[PDB]
Amino acid sequence: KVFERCELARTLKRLGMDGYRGISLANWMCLAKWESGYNTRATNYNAGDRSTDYGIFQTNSRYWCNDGKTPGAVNACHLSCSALLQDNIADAVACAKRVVRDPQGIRAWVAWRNRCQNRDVRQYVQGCGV
Repeated sequence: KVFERCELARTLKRLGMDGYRGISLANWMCLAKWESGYNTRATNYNAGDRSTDYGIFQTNSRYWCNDGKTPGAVNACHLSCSALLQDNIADAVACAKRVVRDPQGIRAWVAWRNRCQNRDVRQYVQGCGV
């Protein structure tokens, strides 16, 4: 499913992402935008290390979910990577909460540093009523 900006904003707020571990809703919106373009079925194979990024937040199979073919991988979210490809983002959200519970927080995603950090991210939630 490809979410529309404000639709996603409201959904994430209902799932309790606003301010989760110090992370504002607009930061989560900026992250989803740059990681998948708000697309829940987005996948990206990393030939360099044999891992794959799954879903709206492009969560990696080496550390977060299990896909069976990633070498030396753990499954910290205790989920099959298939779960991060559903139109219902409840599981992808639960797993992203798990990711930021680690010391790096939101910084775990390099795309956040490149496109969101220190920027005016207000535009991602403007006019959405959240």
